[PDB]
Amino acid sequence: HHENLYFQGMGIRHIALFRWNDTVTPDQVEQVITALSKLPAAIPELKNYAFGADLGLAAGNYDFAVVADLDGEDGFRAYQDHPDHRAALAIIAPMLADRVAVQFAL
Amino acid sequence: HHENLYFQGMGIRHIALFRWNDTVTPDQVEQVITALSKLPAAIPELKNYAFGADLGLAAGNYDFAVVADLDGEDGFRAYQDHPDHRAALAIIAPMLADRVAVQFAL
Ligand SMILES: O=[N+]([O-])c1ccccc1
Ligand SMILES: O=[N+]([O-])c1ccccc1
Ligand SMILES: [Cl-]
Ligand SMILES: [Cl-]
Repeated sequence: HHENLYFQGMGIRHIALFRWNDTVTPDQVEQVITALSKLPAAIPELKNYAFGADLGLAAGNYDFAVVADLDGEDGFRAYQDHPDHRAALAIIAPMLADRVAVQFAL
Repeated sequence: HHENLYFQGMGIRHIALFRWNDTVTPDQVEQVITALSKLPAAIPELKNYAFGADLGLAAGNYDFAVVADLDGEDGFRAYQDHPDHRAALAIIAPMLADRVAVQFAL
């Protein structure tokens, strides 16, 4: 919920889409929401993020999206390596049937 | 490249990630960029969009992302039905090895 961004170098939009496995319960999705909200890896290079559960509007969709806007490849690497981020990946990993990602220049 | 948004109802972030088939050439990706830029289905409910090719930063990523922020399910449906949108889907469809999508509440 922000609010104009300013990148010093190349702005990178990271996206990951998740498809849950059979293991996953609504409370676990709530856990993922809590984790993404409190472990955001909010380094200065992370300018904006958004995430949420699929709204059920299209047959065949995946279940969940996370988007993170990062200032530069150095920003992106620092984000990947940040402890918050490794803790969040850890929470999600056992829940995944699939994950597809792209990073593009914003 | 905008710039604070205002939704009258529920803001919906649509995301689609594409994985090209063997058919696809760099010039065709350029065609997709041109199409998404000139056929955006820019109804009043479409508040913001972004799209681009994957930057090659992570082994196993998909090839291309499009993101569209829509005001309400009525916005989302009007967008799906807009001629620009049907023309863009038409261009992309033959190029796809896979497509994964989510819509979430922004
Ligand atoms: O890319 N990811 O899979 C991801 C990104 C941010 C937080 C947790 C997971
Ligand atoms: O969701 N999509 O596949 C899509 C969205 C917008 C423009 C073209 C294709
Ligand atoms: Cl943080
Ligand atoms: Cl338009």
